[PDB]
Parts: sequence; structure tokens; C-alpha cells
Amino acid sequence: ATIRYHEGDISAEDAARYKGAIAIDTETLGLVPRRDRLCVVQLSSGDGTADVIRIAAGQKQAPNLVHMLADPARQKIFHYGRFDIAVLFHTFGVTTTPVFCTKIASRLCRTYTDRHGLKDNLKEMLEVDISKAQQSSDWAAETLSPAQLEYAASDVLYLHALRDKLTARLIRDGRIEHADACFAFLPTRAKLDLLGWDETDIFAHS
Amino acid sequence: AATIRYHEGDISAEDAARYKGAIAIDTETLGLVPRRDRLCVVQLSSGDGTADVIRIAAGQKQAPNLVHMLADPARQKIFHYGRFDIAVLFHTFGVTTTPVFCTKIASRLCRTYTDRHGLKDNLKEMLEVDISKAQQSSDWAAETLSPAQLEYAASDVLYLHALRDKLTARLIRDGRIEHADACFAFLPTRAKLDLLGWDETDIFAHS
Amino acid sequence: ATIRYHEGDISAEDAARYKGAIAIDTETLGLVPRRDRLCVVQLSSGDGTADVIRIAAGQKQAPNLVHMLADPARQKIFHYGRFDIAVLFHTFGVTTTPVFCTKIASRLCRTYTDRHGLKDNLKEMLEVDISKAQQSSDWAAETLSPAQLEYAASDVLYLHALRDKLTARLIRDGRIEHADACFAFLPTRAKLDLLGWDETDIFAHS
Amino acid sequence: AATIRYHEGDISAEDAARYKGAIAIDTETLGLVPRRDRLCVVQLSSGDGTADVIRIAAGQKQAPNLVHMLADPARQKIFHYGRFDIAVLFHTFGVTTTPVFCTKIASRLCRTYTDRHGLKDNLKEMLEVDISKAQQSSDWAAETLSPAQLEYAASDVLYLHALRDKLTARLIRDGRIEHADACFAFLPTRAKLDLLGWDETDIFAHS
Amino acid sequence: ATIRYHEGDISAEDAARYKGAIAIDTETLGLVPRRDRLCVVQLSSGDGTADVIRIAAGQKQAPNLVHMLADPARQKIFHYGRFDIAVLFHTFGVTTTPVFCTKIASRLCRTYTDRHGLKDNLKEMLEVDISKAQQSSDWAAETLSPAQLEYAASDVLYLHALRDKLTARLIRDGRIEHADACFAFLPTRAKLDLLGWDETDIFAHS
Amino acid sequence: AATIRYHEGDISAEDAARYKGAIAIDTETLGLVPRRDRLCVVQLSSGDGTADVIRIAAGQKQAPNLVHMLADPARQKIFHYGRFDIAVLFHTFGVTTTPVFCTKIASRLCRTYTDRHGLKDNLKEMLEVDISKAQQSSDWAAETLSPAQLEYAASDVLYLHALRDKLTARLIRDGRIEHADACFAFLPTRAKLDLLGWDETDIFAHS
Amino acid sequence: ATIRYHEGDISAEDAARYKGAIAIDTETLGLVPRRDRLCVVQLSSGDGTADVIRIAAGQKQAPNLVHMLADPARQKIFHYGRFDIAVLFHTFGVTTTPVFCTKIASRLCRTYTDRHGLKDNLKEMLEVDISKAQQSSDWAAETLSPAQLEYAASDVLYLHALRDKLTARLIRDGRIEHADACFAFLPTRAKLDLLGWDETDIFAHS
Amino acid sequence: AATIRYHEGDISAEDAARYKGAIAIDTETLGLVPRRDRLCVVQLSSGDGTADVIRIAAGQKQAPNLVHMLADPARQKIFHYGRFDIAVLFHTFGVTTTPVFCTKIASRLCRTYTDRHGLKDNLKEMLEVDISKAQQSSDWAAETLSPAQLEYAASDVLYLHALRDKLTARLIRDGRIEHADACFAFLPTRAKLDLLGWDETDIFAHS
Ligand SMILES: [Mn+2]
Ligand SMILES: [Mn+2]
Ligand SMILES: [Mn+2]
Ligand SMILES: [Mn+2]
Ligand SMILES: [Mn+2]
Ligand SMILES: [Mn+2]
Ligand SMILES: [Mn+2]
Ligand SMILES: [Mn+2]
Ligand SMILES: [Mn+2]
Ligand SMILES: [Mn+2]
Ligand SMILES: [Mn+2]
Ligand SMILES: [Mn+2]
Ligand SMILES: [Mn+2]
Ligand SMILES: [Mn+2]
Ligand SMILES: [Mn+2]
Ligand SMILES: [Mn+2]
Repeated sequence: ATIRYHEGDISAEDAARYKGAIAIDTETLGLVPRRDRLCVVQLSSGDGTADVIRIAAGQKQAPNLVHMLADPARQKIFHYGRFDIAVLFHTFGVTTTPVFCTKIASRLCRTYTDRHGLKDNLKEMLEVDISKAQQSSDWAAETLSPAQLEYAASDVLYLHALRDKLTARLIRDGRIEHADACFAFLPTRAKLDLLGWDETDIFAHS
Repeated sequence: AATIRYHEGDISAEDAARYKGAIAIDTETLGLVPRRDRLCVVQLSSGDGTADVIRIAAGQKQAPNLVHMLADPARQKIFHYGRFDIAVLFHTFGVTTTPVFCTKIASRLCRTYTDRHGLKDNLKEMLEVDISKAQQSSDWAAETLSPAQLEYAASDVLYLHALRDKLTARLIRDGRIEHADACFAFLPTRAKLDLLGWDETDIFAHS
Repeated sequence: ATIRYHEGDISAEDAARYKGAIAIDTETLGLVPRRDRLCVVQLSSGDGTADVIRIAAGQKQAPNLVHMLADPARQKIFHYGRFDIAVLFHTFGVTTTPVFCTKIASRLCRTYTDRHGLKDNLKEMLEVDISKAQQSSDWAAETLSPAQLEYAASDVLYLHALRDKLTARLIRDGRIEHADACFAFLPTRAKLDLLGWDETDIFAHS
Repeated sequence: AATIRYHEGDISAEDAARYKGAIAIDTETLGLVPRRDRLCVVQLSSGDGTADVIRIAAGQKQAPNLVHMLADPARQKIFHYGRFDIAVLFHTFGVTTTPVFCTKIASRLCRTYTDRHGLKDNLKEMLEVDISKAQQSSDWAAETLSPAQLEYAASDVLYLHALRDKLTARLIRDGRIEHADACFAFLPTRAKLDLLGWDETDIFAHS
Repeated sequence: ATIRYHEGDISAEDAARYKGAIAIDTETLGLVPRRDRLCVVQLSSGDGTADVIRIAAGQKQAPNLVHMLADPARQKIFHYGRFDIAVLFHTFGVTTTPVFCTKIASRLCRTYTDRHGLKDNLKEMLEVDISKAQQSSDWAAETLSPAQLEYAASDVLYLHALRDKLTARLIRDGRIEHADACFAFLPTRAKLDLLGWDETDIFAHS
Repeated sequence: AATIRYHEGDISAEDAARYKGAIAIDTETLGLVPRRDRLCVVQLSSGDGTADVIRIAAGQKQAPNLVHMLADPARQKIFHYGRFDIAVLFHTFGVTTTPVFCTKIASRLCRTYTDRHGLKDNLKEMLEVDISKAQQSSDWAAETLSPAQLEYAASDVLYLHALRDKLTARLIRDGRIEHADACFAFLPTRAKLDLLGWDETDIFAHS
Repeated sequence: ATIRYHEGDISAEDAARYKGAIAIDTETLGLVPRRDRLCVVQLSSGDGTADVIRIAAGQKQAPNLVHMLADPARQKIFHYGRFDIAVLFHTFGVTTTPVFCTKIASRLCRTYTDRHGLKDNLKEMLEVDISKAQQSSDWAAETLSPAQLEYAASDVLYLHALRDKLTARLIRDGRIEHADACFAFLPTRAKLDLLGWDETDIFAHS
Repeated sequence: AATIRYHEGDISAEDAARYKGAIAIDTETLGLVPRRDRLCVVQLSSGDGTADVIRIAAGQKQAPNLVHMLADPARQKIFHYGRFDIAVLFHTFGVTTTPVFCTKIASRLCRTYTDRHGLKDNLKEMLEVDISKAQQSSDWAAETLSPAQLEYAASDVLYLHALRDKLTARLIRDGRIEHADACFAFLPTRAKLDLLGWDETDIFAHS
């Protein structure tokens, strides 16, 4: 199938499709990790297909997903990893590593625009169109709608391609090393957020 | 206080060799925009109560012995708020200072009960030391640095070893030494992003 | 009829339809109770029908309405009760109790959105559409238009259903007790507003 | 001043029994974010001019005698701004402190002629008492609390009975004691909503 | 004709149509009277017809217009008189008196809205539609377009009717005396503006 | 200073008759929201160095002799910032005070070289008089007004005649006495619009 | 052709078309000259045709373009020259002089509007329509799209005409001398920007 | 200090002739809006330690000898923040003062290490001179200027030659004298744009 569903954790069979980079996004009940639980983890290996894993209330374990997230041999790709890395660390205790963030890379090379959302990035870098629902969706439902399923999958289907396009810009425009040091600090940035520094830049004076 | 060793242009090879471990360091400039306000002074201590104060001439783009200590991965460099000085040294010399310990990032990560993370209050509370802020900001590119100027420059580095050590023990006690080290590792990139114009935005925010 | 009209007070016959929760909203000349008089009280028992009571200038009495509002055996349901409780206390002297507020409950469980208006709530929680006039309507007119009448009734027709939907979220997501303590403090919050603390949170430092 | 009874971990069963009515109480932490800054001290007075100062060790999640007084519905708990400390005690111990009287909510509800609702100015005007704010914020997780620290902690609670009583008579005189009681009843929920992340928004506003 | 044109001043014949209230608005080169000159004065007697008077550069005199503006026997009606009274005083030296301001009256009785522009007022109070150009029009042109002419006339054609509608609200809602004291202070408010207090309320502390 | 005549509820008929011209006047309340903070004191001077200080009891809604002076169109009333006190007297007594002279509107209209338009600085510059702001805001609804309270209340009105006269001569000199009179005429409406809720907006702005 | 392409520098043949004013705009990788390189210089002599010069990475020389920009006998026309003068000085070391800025002139005479963009100016002053892309375009591409080419040319095709229209306003409304002193200070304003005063007005107190 | 030459209306022809080079100059008004607050005093020094203080009467629109020095292209005029005074002199007399040197634009262009660009701090650091700001802003349109007023007016110009010269040497040293001269050339237009209403916007911004 185009989208592969899992309850609680990705199957070993489908975890084995990921031999390189893993594209990933989550869905939650909101933007405060300590208040709003993790509901969905969506993955893609780059081949046009997704794994959508439904996370249950109170579930603190996903052994196969956690293994992938922890695996230093496979890069995990987010658009704004700062948040999802924090969600995964709060829920599972796992420090996702290493990571590539297409929003940080966008801010570092697409210096001519202020539009750094994923939709704007995919339209310019790949000519792909994606749509935003309406902001208001209960991702903790019993049964996710099929709309809910394709929204989640479209968040990870293109991150491989987008990473490649942006990587060539960073190298062309000379800031690939800046992006990589940003990627290495990112899990720390996410843990400071969980600790309450989420609205301050630690590198400022205040 | 005191005992200041004064140098013109660069630290002599002899005094550089006094530095067998961490290097305390601050600079003085003509202001806060590196591409506009030139580096005037770099000041250095090895943590024994002495300081090397190197005066930097306008247009000078070379400092062999200082640049070697800055680029030397074996000796840590200690600033209070290194984000600024690392950018100034890269813009002036092409040198990327590394590895660093920043006592202001440390202060923020463990001195969570306070908003005063300047050097003066850090020293007073962590070491029971007084330093004096200059009554008015001064011309650091003056033809002759005053005695008061050399003493103010020196005081910027005389206690950084001892402050690093007390803040490290706090970061260990309160469980954030790893968060701090990750900060120090990113800090040179942070300073390079300043010079390129991202200086008033946090690259990790949405905007 | 679908909408039942009253002058000054609800009839005893129509007040008797309310054997459980009373859904309620008001219409006024504006948002300052001491300046802008109460004009309309709209009620619904949950059955698709409304009572719309036209309040006259200077009227400080509505014995049957006031009895319903004061009755601790019947919950009164508002979307943002904070304001209407203050209007009713200023006009009639009545402390409406006990109350359920679908906006407080929305802010407490719909943690994934910032859209907490009634229209947004009804569309997501019940799939119902309602429309906003244009903000500018003289609710003190001689004769209310029939448009004016259905706008007022649509503000109370769904509050029962909406309360039920949101209540199951609060329990699912674990904040029903938080919502109930909010409901108990609400009439105090409204009286502090009438006293001039309306733009400060009393629980802050300032 | 004085007479401070010092305890490690929990108040002894004997001193808990001195408390047959209302309990004055404040805490000290490593800062203002409870999930980050641990509880270090809880301080208690029964209103007789003595205080119990209980030092809380890192990671400690249990305090039998203190948690019994906090959860005990028969003895009121008095804080100046209890919204914060109630959240800290719930996060540290799982205990919901109740019932409470908050002298800062009281100050705001009846001291309508002023903007200064801190403890220091409340005490000066209501009781003609001076307390001293620390010259600089301190490390409350220190290995040994100083004498000055124990005296500052104690002063936080020594006058709360007398201040509660004077503010109560003002709330009665000016007709808002009921508004105040309703506040106190909501205050534990208010503190729990803080811990869940609503801490910078008023749940009763539109946004 | 529907619109009557004049160069420099209104003719005596057309000034004689005004036996009661005079509705009036101006057009200028912008919103700083000392920088942006007066270009057009538009008038209406209430009968569906307008006089549009083109003011020339540097012209400091319009004897018949000034007589009307100065005449305490005839009320002058503006929507936001504060500005135009200042323009007329700067250009001609004339203190327009007495005045009725449909924007002040709108803010005083239409307490249920924040839309106090003339367009919003005419649509609700009279059901009339008017349109806004695009904000950018050179009112000092050689020859005003016919569009320019009807825009200017539509600013004064309805002020009589609008004044009547709003006056009945003020009396109904009990603030006619508040409105009249506002009208008496208005020319002073405009002269303080010309003196440099234009962005402070003189009745505040600062 | 001094000589204060104290009254309970209303000024006696005898002392009212001392007032054959302008009336200086200020009030004291429990705060700045009239519908919440009750009038506690009204203070009056005829400009001879004496003052009448009338204490107002909670709930009192009548003051025959004072309300006659307030409503009396033959004697001008002088406040420093009358916008507030006119609203308080209308809310408490139903009386519209008129006609008024406001020394703060006057100060703003002619003392154009400064931003300090409080009474204290007006008096110091216009009359070379010192008054003292209370060290802390006080409970003006106290059972017994202190001596210090009566002296602070009195000083609010002892110099208003002399300040009115010096500011009038400045308004005449600099050509804005007419602007000032128009202000004074609108000021009661301005205060009534405050009570109705327009208190944080200027009715003459667009919004 | 309507648009004439050049690599690196304008040809001598096409530089010779410019016997009077030179209309000019640039395209870059963004708005920080020290970070975002110069990519395109677009020119027009006023005749409906443009020269579009593609600037290569790291190129610090364009001898013929620089000669034109430096030439005090030919006025260079920008819409907001402040930025492009800084880009040209950073890239080439050239102080463009003398200059006429249609945005400064717009702010000085079109005192009745706040719309001082080029699109708004061309629509009112000349009745010409131009369109904005979408803000997000990589001007450093290998091969500029033909869309990219006409966007760049439309930025300079009308500046001659627009300069003439605005110049007659400045003279009519009496501020031509104010505009000319602004034009003389403009290259200094741009160099202060490159030095870090770009977000302060040097003539203020702070 | 001192030696002040007082003039009514205009400087006498004799004292004007003392001025054979640059002219230091400041004014005093009734406030910051020229169309509202009239010019009261113009003060002048030739840099020898003396000053001419010319009192300007209300409505006066002519000053032959002063207007000649202001309009005279051979003698530079020195203000600290000339943007304001140039606008006041143009509004009062129709004269465009030129050419000018502005020590505040100079201070901002070379004193890049500080935010304090007032005259007082400029003088203290560049010349080691103290001047005193008036304890309170004064009525400069008084019938008789006090001795203190004439001394404060004079001090505004007594050191402007010496401060111009020290700031010029800094602008030369740090490479911005040309930037400064371009500023001075635009400054009269800048002041004329103030009078026309652009006074709170930078004409070189987008908005
Ligand atoms: Mn995400
Ligand atoms: Mn998504
Ligand atoms: Mn430093
Ligand atoms: Mn220093
Ligand atoms: Mn409602
Ligand atoms: Mn409604
Ligand atoms: Mn506390
Ligand atoms: Mn404490
Ligand atoms: Mn108008
Ligand atoms: Mn119009
Ligand atoms: Mn007062
Ligand atoms: Mn007082
Ligand atoms: Mn451009
Ligand atoms: Mn373009
Ligand atoms: Mn000056
Ligand atoms: Mn002065």
C-alpha cells in the first residue's frame, strides 16, 4: 500500500525498508509536550510510501521505532526537528540522532525569503503542492480519518528529496558546515526546551 | 593589584609558553559591530594572578603567537560571553577559537535563581571578588592605554579559571554539564552566523 | 414554533420545558455592562427550539428568568459565560449558578488549536455551521428582525450537544476536574470584572 | 531575631504537633520553573515567633509529616502568593495543599490604593514590620544553608498569621471577603494549570 | 445638476440654497495641514445635490464659503470634523461653528461595534452603499476626474440623514448632552492639533 | 504648618461661608476606579492658608453643604487634574461640579518645556513651595485619619489658588487661555465619559 | 531584442545606448549585502528595452557597468536606491553617482498615500501594471527563467517615465530641492548601512 | 565662570565682529515644537571662553546681525544636535544656517563604544569638562533671565570649538570624516523636513 498503518510500533518487516535516511514527523494534542501527548509517528524511506504509527495514551515504549530513532547509522530528517525531537525524548526517553532539519537548512540558504514552512519549501524546491487542513484536528481519535492519514504521510513523503535540494544550496552558497553544527546542537536545543528555556535563546545575553 | 605584561601587536613567544593549560581571554574593541569597530586589545591570563595585555593596532591582520593559542585544540579558551569575542577574532585574524568554555552560558544554565549573569555579579557570588565597571566607556584605540584601562582589561580575565571551575561544579551538581558542553561546541558557528547577519535572530526558532 | 418570543420574561409554560440544563446567551448594546444595557436573553432546553426574551430599557426584574438562573438544580450553559454572568448580575442582581462554559472547556481540552470561538467549536465538535452577522447590530430595536431572532437562537441551540462533546474530551484527556473548578470560580471572575479588575488576572502578580 | 528549628528532609513529628491551627509557609527553590528548578527548603511557622526550616535534598520525593500538614483539610495554609509554592509542592510530592489563604491575592483585593503587593511592603504597612530582601539571590541548594539564609527563609513565614488577620479585616470592611475565598478555592487548580503549561495565560480570558 | 462645480468659492446663488445645516468635507494633499494644502471643499444642503469647490494653491480666501463656515445660525456637519475644522482654520483663518460630528456621535451611541467609518455608518444607519477609491488620488490636479467629483460629493450627500439617525440614537440611549459638549470642544481640539498636540489627548496625564 | 478644620460627613454651614470666591479642592479615595474604590475624604481651601478636611463615611450619599458649593456656578472649583475628582463626586453624590479650573490641564498647555506636570513640580517651579508625597500610599478609609494624613490632604489644596493665578498669567502670556477655558468647559463631560467606560480612550480620536 | 542578456558585464555596444539617465535595479540572494551576493544588474535607457547582466559568484569586477555607475555625467535612477547603491559598493567598490530615487521622491510628493512601492507608483503615475512574483526566487540559478528575466527588466523599464512624472510633482508641490539634497546624501546613507547603522537614522538622537 | 555679553533682540555689530572663524551656537525655546514654542534665547561663542547671549522677544521676526552670521557661508556654525536649532532659526527668521558642524552627529559616528551622545558626557570624556544640567527645566521666556539661566545658556556653547576639534580628530582616525561631512550637508534639509511634518520618520527608510 501507499501508506502502511501500525498500532503502537512499526513492524520489523517495515522497519527493515529503512536502509538509509529516515524521514519523520509526529502528530500530538498540541505544542506543550508535558501537556499534549504524542499520538502519531509518521515515517518514510523516500520511496513514495509511508509508515503511520498510532501511539496510544500513556504508551512510553516503541522498541523498533526507538531503535531507528537512536541509530547513529541512519540520519533522521525533519522539517523543524526542534519540536519533534523534544516530543520523542519526553515520550520515549530516546535522543534522536543524528538529524537533518530542512527548516534550519531553509533558513540558512533560502536567504531571499521569509517563507520557511514545509509547504513553501516543497513548492519552490520540488514544485510539489501540499495542503494544510485547518489547524484543528484531534490526532488522538479512536480511528483516524483517511484524510488524517494522508496529511500525516505528506509531511514525510518529500523530506528526502527536499533534504537533497537544500543540501546542494548549502554547499553552493557555502554554509553546509554551519548547517551541520546546527544539526549537532539540535537535540540539546530540544532538551533545554523541555526544561523550560523554550522561549529564550541560550546564546543570547537574556 | 596586579602585574600586567604589556605587548604590542602580539604576545611574545616566552609569555605564550606560560600557558600550559586553559587560557582566559577577553578583548576590547571600539564597539559591538565587528565589521565597523576594530579590535583594540586582547587580554590573557593563565590563572595565576598575572595577565598579558596585547594592544592591537588598526589594520593589523596578523598575530602569530596569539593566533596559535586561539587555534590550538589542546588548550581550552575561557570567555565570559564568548559569542562576541570569537566573532571579533575570526573577523580580525581568520582564526576560529576552539575549544571554548563560556562562563555566561554556564551562568545561565546553572544560576537559574537569578537574571544577573554579567561577569561582575558572577564573580561576586561565585568567588566573593569585586571588579569595577568603568565609570564611562572608554576609547580602547587610544594612543596610550591608561593604567586604569590596563587594569580593567586585566580584571576581565584574572578570575575566569576560578569562575569556570565553580560554575562547572554547579553544572555537575544540577545535571546540565552536557547541555553546557553542547553549547560550547556550537558557539563558534553561532559567532560566525552573527558576522553573516543572523546576529539578531535565533537560527533554531521558526523566525 | 421553532423560536418562542417573550416580552420582559419567559412565560411559566415555556420555563417549564427546562427540566435539565439551560443553554443561554444574551445580547446587549456592547461590552461594558455599566454602559450598554441588556436587550435579549436567549434560552434553549436542547430540543432544537429557543425562547428569545426581549428585555426593555431600565427593566431590573424578570422573575421567572431569574428563578431559572438562580436555580442550583439546573446547570446553565454558556460559550464564554464570564461576560453574560456579569450582564445578568448587573441587570437583575442574580448570581447565575451553577454554570458550564464551553469556551473554558474548549481552551482546556482542544489544546491543538487557538480557535476557541463557538463557530469553530460547533464545526469541529458537531459539524454544524453557524454564521456571524457583521458585528454591527442594534439589539435594542423596537422590533427585532427575523434575522436578529435566528442569530440569537443559534447561539443557544447547540450548547447542550457541544457541552456533551467537550465533556467527553475533558474526561478522556483528564481535565474534567480542572474545568469544574474553573466553573465554580467563574461567577466570582465576572463580579471582579464589574468591580473594575476586568483587564487583570487576579491570580497574577499584577 | 529568632529561634529556628532546623530539619533535614522532613519536620519531626514533635514540631508538627506545635501546629494546631493555621500553618504559615513559604518555600525556596533553585528558580521559577518547577520542572527544572528543584525544591530546596520549605519553611513553616505557627505564628508564635518561631519557625521550622526543612531542608529538602535533591531527588527527595517524600516528606511524611510535612505532606500530612499540607494535605490536612483542618489546618489552613498561609502563603504570600501561594500559586507558585502550591505548584512546587504538588510537583515535588504529589500533594495538593488545601485549604489555603493567599495574602497576595488578599493584598490585591483590598489594598486597592497601591501597586506594591509584595510581602515586604504589605508587612510594613499592615504590621509596621521590616524584612530585608537578600542583597543578591542565593544558591538555596547549597551544602550548608548559611545563618543569613535560614533567617531570610524564616522571615518569609514569621508574620503571615498576623498579615492574614489584618488583610481579612480589610476584606471584611471593604466587602470582598467572599471574592477572596472563591479565589483561594480556585488557587490549587490555578497552580496545576501552571504546571501543565497554561502558566502565562489566564484560563478565563478569550486567549 | 446633481453636482455643482465652483472655482475658488461657492457662488452666492448656490450659497443661498443652504437655509439650514450645511454638510461638509474637504479633500487635501494629505493629513498634515501645514504640509498638505486644501484642494476641495464639498458641501450639501441635504437635497441630494452637492457643491464642489476647487481650492487653488496658496488661496487664503473664500468669502462666501467662509461666511457659511463662520455662521452660528447654521450647523456644519462632518464625519470626523476634528481634521477638516483644522484644515479650514489653517487655510482660511475661520473657526467653523457650530458643528455636529457624525463620527463622535457614532462612537457615543453605536457602542456595539468598532466600525465607525462613514461607509459602515451609512450602510447600517441608512442602508446606503458608498465605495472607497484606493486611498491614492492627487486631489490637486488641474482637472478633477468625474470619479473624483462623485467621491467628494458622496462624502456630504448623506450627512444630514446620518445626523438625524444618530441623533435619535443619542437621545434614545441618553448621551445627546455628552455629544453636544463634545461638539462644542471640537474646534479647540482641532486648534491644539495645529499647535502640535495632535497625538496626545490633552485630558490625559501625558 | 497649618490649621486644619476637621468635619465628619459634611462641612459645617459656618466654614462653607468662609468661601466667597474660588474653592480649592482635592479628594482621597481607596483607589482609582470610582465604582470600586469609595470616596474617603474631600479637602477644601479658600486660599488663606487654612483647610477644611471632610471625612466621608462608607455608603454616604449625601453632603448638603459640600454639594451646594460643588454645584454652585458662582464659585469656581480648582483641582489639579479635576478629571478624576469630578467623576468621583458625581458617582458619590450625583453632583456635577462646575465651573472648574484644572491646574494640570493648565500646566500642560503653558509649561511646554517639561514633561513633569504633577502638583509637586508645578508648585516648586511656579511658587517655590515644597510638598511631600507620602512615603507609601495609605488607607484613606482608616477609622482615624492620622495627623500626617490630614496634613497631606490639606497640602493638596493649600496652594491651588496661587498656582491657578501663576498658570493663568502664563496662559495669557503664551496665548492659550481660550484653549484652556474650552478644556475646563468640556472637563465634566470628560469625567462622565470616564464613568461610563470610555476612560481609556480619547473620544476625539478615530479609536 | 526587447531584453538584452550579458554575462558578467554589459557589452560596449549596449553600454553606448546610454547617452542620458540610466535606470537600474539589482537582484541578489537576499537583503544582507555581506551575506547575500549580487546576482543580476538590470539596466534600461528608457526606450522600452533592457540590459540584464548576470553576475557570477565572487565576481568583484564589471569594468563597463562600473564606468556607467561611476559616471557623474549620467544620472542613475532607482526605486529605493539606498539598498542597491550599497550592494554595488560592497560588490564592486563603486560609488554610484549621481542618483535619483523614485521612492524618496514618492515619499516627498505623494503625501496623500502610504503606498510607496514601485507597483503602486507606476499604476497611479503612469497607469502601468506590473506584478510581483511570490518573493521566493533563487536569483543565483545557473539559467534564469524567462519569467525571471522579464521581472528584472520590468523593474527598470519605467523608471525614466516615473522619474519625470514625480519630478513635475516635486516642482509643483515645491520640494524638488528637498529631493535633490536627499539624493546627494543617499550614497552616504548606503555606506553607513554597510557599516552597521542600517537600522538607525543617523540624524536622530539614537 | 564666565563673562557673558547680554544683548536684547540681536547681537551688537561690535561683538559680531569678534567672530572671525567658526561660531558655536545653541538656542533656548519654550519647548520642542517650533510652530508652538517660540525661540527665547540664542547663545554664541567664538571659542575664547566668552559668550554672547541674545534674548529674543515674543513675535520678533528679525535679527540683522545674527541672521548675517547664520547665513554667512564663510563661518561654520557648530551645534550639538543642530537638527533642532536649525529648524527653530529657519522658522523664526527665514534663515537657513550653513555650513554646519554637528557634534552629536560626530559623536555618534566615532564614539561607537557608547550610547551616551549628549553634550554633558561628550564634554566629560573628550575635554574633561563638567557642565550641569538644570535641576528642573525653566521658563526661558521669563521677563528677566536669571544669572543661573545665562550661565546654563553660555555653557551650551563655551566648549563646542574644542569638542568639534577632538571629535574631528577621532573621525579622521577612524575613517568617517567624509560620512560626517555628508551628514552636515544634508542636515539643513533634514531640519526643513522636520518643520513640514516628517519629523518622526526617516525619509530614507521604506516608511
Ligand atoms: Mn513537526
Ligand atoms: Mn503534520
Ligand atoms: Mn568579552
Ligand atoms: Mn572590558
Ligand atoms: Mn455571550
Ligand atoms: Mn450572539
Ligand atoms: Mn513564596
Ligand atoms: Mn525567599
Ligand atoms: Mn473629512
Ligand atoms: Mn473624501
Ligand atoms: Mn486629585
Ligand atoms: Mn492625596
Ligand atoms: Mn531594488
Ligand atoms: Mn526586482
Ligand atoms: Mn541645542
Ligand atoms: Mn539649554
